[PDB]
Amino acid sequence: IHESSKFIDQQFLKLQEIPELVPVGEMPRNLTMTCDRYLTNKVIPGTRVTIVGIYSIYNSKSGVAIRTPYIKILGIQSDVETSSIWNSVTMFTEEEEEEFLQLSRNPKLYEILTNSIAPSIFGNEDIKKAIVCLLMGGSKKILPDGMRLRGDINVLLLGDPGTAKSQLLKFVEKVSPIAVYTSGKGSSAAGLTASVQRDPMTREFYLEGGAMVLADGGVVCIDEFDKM
Amino acid sequence: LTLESLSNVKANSYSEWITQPNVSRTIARELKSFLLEYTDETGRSVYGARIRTLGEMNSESLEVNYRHLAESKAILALFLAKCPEEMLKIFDLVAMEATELHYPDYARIHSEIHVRISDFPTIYSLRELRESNLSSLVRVTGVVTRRTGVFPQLKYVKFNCLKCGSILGPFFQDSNEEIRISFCTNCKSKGPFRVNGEKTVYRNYQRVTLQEAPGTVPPGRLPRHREVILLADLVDVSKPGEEVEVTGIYKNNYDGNLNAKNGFPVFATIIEANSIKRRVFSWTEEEEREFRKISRDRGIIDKIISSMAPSIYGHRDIKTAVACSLFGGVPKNVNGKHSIRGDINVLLLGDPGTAKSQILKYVEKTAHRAVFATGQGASAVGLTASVRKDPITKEWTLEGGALVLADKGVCLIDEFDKMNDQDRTSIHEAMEQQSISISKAGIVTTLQARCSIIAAANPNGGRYNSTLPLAQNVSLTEPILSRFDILCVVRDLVDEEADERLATFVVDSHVRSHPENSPIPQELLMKYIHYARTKIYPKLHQMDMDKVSRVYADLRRESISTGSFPITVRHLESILRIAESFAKMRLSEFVSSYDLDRAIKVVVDSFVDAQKVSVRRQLRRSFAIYTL
Amino acid sequence: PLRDLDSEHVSKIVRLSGIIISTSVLSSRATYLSIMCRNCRHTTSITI
Amino acid sequence: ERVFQISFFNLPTVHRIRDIRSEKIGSLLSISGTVTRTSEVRPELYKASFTCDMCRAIVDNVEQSFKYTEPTFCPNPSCENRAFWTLNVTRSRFLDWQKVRIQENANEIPTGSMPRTLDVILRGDSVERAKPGDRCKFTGVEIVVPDVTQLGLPGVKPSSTLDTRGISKTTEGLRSLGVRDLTYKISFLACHVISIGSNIGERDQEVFLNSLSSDEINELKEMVKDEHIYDKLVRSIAPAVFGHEAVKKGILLQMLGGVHKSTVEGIKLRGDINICVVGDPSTSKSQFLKYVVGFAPRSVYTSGKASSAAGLTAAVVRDEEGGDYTIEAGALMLADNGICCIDEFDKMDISDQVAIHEAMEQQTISIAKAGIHATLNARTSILAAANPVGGRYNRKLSLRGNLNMTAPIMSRFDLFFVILDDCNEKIDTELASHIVDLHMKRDEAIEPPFSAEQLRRYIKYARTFKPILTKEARSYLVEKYKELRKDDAQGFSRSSYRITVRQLESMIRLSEAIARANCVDEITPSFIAEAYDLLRQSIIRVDVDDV
Ligand SMILES: Nc1ncnc2c1ncn2[C@@H]1O[C@H](COP(=O)(O)OP(=O)(O)OP(O)(O)=S)[C@@H](O)[C@H]1O
Ligand SMILES: Nc1ncnc2c1ncn2[C@@H]1O[C@H](COP(=O)(O)OP(=O)(O)OP(O)(O)=S)[C@@H](O)[C@H]1O
Ligand SMILES: Nc1ncnc2c1ncn2[C@@H]1O[C@H](COP(=O)(O)OP(=O)(O)OP(O)(O)=S)[C@@H](O)[C@H]1O
Ligand SMILES: [Mg+2]
Ligand SMILES: [Mg+2]
Ligand SMILES: [Mg+2]
Ligand SMILES: [Zn+2]
Ligand SMILES: [Zn+2]
Ligand SMILES: [Zn+2]
Repeated sequence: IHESSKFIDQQFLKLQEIPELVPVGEMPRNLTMTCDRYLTNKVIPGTRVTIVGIYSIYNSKSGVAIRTPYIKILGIQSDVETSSIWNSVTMFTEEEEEEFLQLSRNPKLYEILTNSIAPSIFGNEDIKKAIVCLLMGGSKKILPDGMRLRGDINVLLLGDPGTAKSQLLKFVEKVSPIAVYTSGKGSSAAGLTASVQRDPMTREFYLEGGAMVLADGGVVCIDEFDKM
Repeated sequence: LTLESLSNVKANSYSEWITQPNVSRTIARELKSFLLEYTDETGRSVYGARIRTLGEMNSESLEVNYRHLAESKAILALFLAKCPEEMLKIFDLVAMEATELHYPDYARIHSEIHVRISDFPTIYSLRELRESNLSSLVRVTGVVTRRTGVFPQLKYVKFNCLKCGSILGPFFQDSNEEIRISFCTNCKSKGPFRVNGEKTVYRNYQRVTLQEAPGTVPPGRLPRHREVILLADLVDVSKPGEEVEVTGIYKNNYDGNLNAKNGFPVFATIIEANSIKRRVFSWTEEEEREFRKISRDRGIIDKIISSMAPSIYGHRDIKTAVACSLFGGVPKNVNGKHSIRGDINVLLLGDPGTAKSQILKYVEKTAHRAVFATGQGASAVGLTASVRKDPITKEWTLEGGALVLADKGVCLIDEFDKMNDQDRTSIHEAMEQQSISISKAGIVTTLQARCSIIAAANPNGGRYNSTLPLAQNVSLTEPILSRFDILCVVRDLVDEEADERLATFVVDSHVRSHPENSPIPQELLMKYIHYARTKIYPKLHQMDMDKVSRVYADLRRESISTGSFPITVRHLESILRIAESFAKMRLSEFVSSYDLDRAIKVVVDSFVDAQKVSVRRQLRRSFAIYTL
Repeated sequence: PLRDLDSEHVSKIVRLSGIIISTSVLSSRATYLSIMCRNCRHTTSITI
Repeated sequence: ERVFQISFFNLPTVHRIRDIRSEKIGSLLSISGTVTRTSEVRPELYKASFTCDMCRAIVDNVEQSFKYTEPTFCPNPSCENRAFWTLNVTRSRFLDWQKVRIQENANEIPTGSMPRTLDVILRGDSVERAKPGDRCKFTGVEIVVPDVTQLGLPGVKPSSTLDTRGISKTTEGLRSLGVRDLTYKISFLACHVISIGSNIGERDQEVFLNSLSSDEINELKEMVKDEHIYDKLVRSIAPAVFGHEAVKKGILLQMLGGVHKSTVEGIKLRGDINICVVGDPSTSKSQFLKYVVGFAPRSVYTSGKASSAAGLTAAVVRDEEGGDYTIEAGALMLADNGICCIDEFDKMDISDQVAIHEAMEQQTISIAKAGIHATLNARTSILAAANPVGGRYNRKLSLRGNLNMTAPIMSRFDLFFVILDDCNEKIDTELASHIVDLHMKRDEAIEPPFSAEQLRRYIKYARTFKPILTKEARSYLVEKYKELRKDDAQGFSRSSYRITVRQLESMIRLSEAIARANCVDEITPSFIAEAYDLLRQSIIRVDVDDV
């Protein structure tokens, strides 16, 4: 009787070993994992995790008495947390609010925030001011006629090689709450802009990736902007 | 009974004779006697020492030489060779009792001792296995080609009854076929019983494809292959692509309804491995003090340069570059925000026939983690990370590529000039951020690619032009060219005496290689390089500031005067990084002034050799003080 | 490490690090289910 | 009790694969064909051992006739049931079993049809006497094998229904019968295998010399004893081709080859000699390759455009839509320790050129497709014929400019023979007379100093020798390389391609081949001088326009 029955959710995960430490002539090995209740939908594919769980057995219908191993997930810990819109947090503690307001009353806030931008890069103070203005951004608009005017700033840095432009890009990528560092032709296997491909399991259109959609509400640092 | 009575066989077959209880008791008694009082007439019992060693090392593997058992009890050797299964089981029981005699508590920790038969006299190749070798001990050489993951196989099977719930006693699972029970001994029923994996004991299982080594295959024939089954202690001992020699029982695999495609009752054969012998960067305290002793001498670095690529003659500068790349500097991250790369990238640009590929294979042999890739070829690991679906396994695999796979190692790229666009973008991302980002098939992540890169390239048109600079002599663009710290240009210029020495070297190597006929030893150098890479971590101090900053400003003005492509800050960074690698060659915690001068020399020599000859004539005279 | 998992770790708590390829869709399992006999009309509850 | 195999051979008539008919099923026959695939040696259940389930008592020596059978006699009187039995492979008896696939010979194929294969099965001592890539004559019995693929074919497929006429039945109640289809295909079960020559008509020297009789070994000794043996060998190669003595020398040295040396560090020095022939159209470049494939054993002939990457090296093929994948040897494997002849190497695309230079550099073929991983041997000399860009050979460009093939291809060819078409009266007159005389006189216009069979015998005798460099020969090699590089220095761009260390290694290989030609164990500086002369005349000068 389904109307009086209680159900929960269950998820299957597939975990591979770290591809950095794999023998060159071997396909990397993976394990199937089962989680349930509040352990489901806690991770996204691609993140690096530490799994506590029961190494256990199932028989799947190559050896007369052979069994396929799997992991009963009991807890999930994430080593690093990726930055996105849905992974962003907007709640703030009260002491952090007091500290942020106390910082803003400093009349030398412009100088400290320009000096804190890449302290290891000598010179280029106006570029550091540009970086601060880039990081703050402007006021977004929703006008009554429906057309919107953007508040985000675009800064181009072109010049001779060996002048810490790439280092400034890397620092902006490291300091931003959401940021993607990419080249003009994209990444090794991560495309630029927006890539719509078919789902590998259902053959249906979905947004696979791209630097400008993964970094919505953030900064894309595009090195080598000319080759594109 | 006696050994002479054991020689006479009363049953129809050997297995039926050995299965008899009094015969098996006689076999066990004689095996125990051989295990106890065998000596090599040197006053020492070797097998008691082996038992004590496996007891103190907490190992379940006992290595028993076949020649010792053959000279001691030859009838036991013949019996083991003809019917190895129950004999190996009996000798496992005998060895278990023997190690229980030395260690009374060894039963509760292991309860299983495996006997690994070594030095079997006859050696078979995989193509001469026949009907007579079935259910017998064979010894076959071969290359491990592919292997499966480690799986749990039932060993001490415990069942539960579905009526009363009682968990039944452990039943031993042989590797031949599945075991089953039909009686409960509690509720006296023949109904369904279920295996529970919580109380069942398991052993490790692996499948390894063994292929005939191509050097031993007959000319027109294909190399044969077999499936080798590896038990609990033999898993993960043979990596793919290596030559091993496996002893085991050559038995017949069972399949349901035989093979319908053939129309004949054709069986498949497997080799259950009893033992594996292979036909490591671990240093001891004696190795450490040897490293220190060979560290204090003054001219060790040149000796290190003398030890790189013994088969390559006369190319000293590129040997220095590869030696510096193999040792490397240290990567640093000042206050977390600003990261400085610590490994040297070397670009060997040369005309055909200058033995760059031989040096690349030397780095493959020497380095701890060397990953080889090529642009034009296909039978190699790619430089691009991907998420790929196996057509047969029907599972996804995330491959990091050669750059991710060579993390904290070295990546050896052959034919760097003719890569496609995707590999070029992967290479640029690998040298830019030392990371590779993937967004494919729902996987969005980044992978560390902290890999030193040694590349080999050919000039445009197949011949280097001295009048034209290096930028227009290659297909590489400026951003991918400037990331290399050392730009070693080798040209096969005509020289009478140099060709004389090169010809004599090559002809002598050819003569010494005929089958009818000061450098550091390599096996010490490999561990020396690993030790220096993983323990030294040099640091350079503050009063060496006044010289490198002086020479940088001195040479930037000369580069302006000659009108070449400019010297930027990364040239100073490469000078400092190569200087910190020269400190790791000496096993020194600090960078000396001589290391700084030598790094300045090698960077200046790399910079002036990439110039147009009109720039070169001015630059060699301008930088004569630092080149020396 | 994932390659060091042996048969001695079976039905034991292990800690292992790695990366995740795919997360499947959420299947629906039953915690409390009420059942009724087809003709006997006997009502029973199973809590799993 | 041992198994006795009766082998019949030397039948009066040898039939083709297409002459196999259904009236000869179960009869003694002798067929011939080219082996394309071979299987692993496997055990076949000959005398099975069975335990009855109720008896728990075993019976032995049960004859197995093709398909798997179980006896219903049950001589133990404990039970009353016959169908239920269990097979024990431990004490059962087996036989050797191999299934080799053969194909129609090239001359036996009809006018428009493709060759049809046949799975011929070898048992007992005849196993592994068949090798992929050679012509074999199989004597045996034409047997019949169950086939499932004939389900959808047109025509009335025969079936076997159980006859129910003498069975008493009652309509008590509480009508199924066992009927099976009889669909079959023709196979061959061979008892004797003999390998005829893949040509139109064992490394140690002692085992080869015991094979020959007294008259043939006397012929070999008198042929070796000749002081002009090298000139006879050169003029005896490709007698249909007029002129081109250098190409004949290169082909002879390619057939002889050099020794294979393995360095202590582990690298292997290549002993195979690769020849590339480039030049004007209608310069008899394909005639050399046709002669080599029709003369040299273990040689295959390939077209550049009709070839494929899987066809040249190795292919992974799926049979009957099953889970099993098999390896079929490519052209480089059927020519293992032989010569692979490739016309129109320029017409070959880039991917196949990459796949073939991988096997040229590594001497191996690596397979990772599907679930199959393997490393196969490809120790094969390559004889390639290529046309320049634009058809005509541009004299004003270099060798690399005229050829579109990649630099890894170019660096591994020891000899490049550029043949130029020049219109002179007496050469054209003699060539036309030779060609029309050939057309008029059939075989009478061909008069080589040595016949094909004795030439092959001399090649096989000479390949056993392993030449050794002497003390003066090394210095002569060094001086020859130095003066070749000095010639490059004084020529600058005038040389077609520059002498490098690879040319020194090719000089050593050619000297070893020449020392094999004269049947000696030590290399004489005269052989070094001849090899240097051949390699120097291989390279031609480029003409530059006057300024
Ligand atoms: N003013 C500077 N202060 C500190 N480090 C600097 C400075 N200028 C250059 N560098 C360093 O010099 C090296 C050159 O790298 P980058 O200048 O960041 O590359 P980039 O030339 O800006 O980008 P390109 O044009 O694509 S190579 C880096 O290690 C920088 O940290
Ligand atoms: N300095 C040298 N010392 C020893 N052997 C050498 C030297 N230079 C060339 N050789 C030999 O010459 C051959 C050159 O082979 P490769 O290393 O493949 O050439 P390469 O440097 O890779 O250039 P490619 O492949 O034509 S672009 C090998 O047999 C080398 O052993
Ligand atoms: N020197 C020669 N001796 C004998 N026959 C020759 C000679 N040159 C040409 N021929 C004949 O002329 C024809 C040339 O055919 P091919 O050997 O195919 O020419 P080719 O040199 O291969 O040029 P391509 O690449 O096919 S356009 C054949 O019928 C040869 O028998
Ligand atoms: Mg940059
Ligand atoms: Mg090379
Ligand atoms: Mg032709
Ligand atoms: Zn029970
Ligand atoms: Zn009911
Ligand atoms: Zn019975």
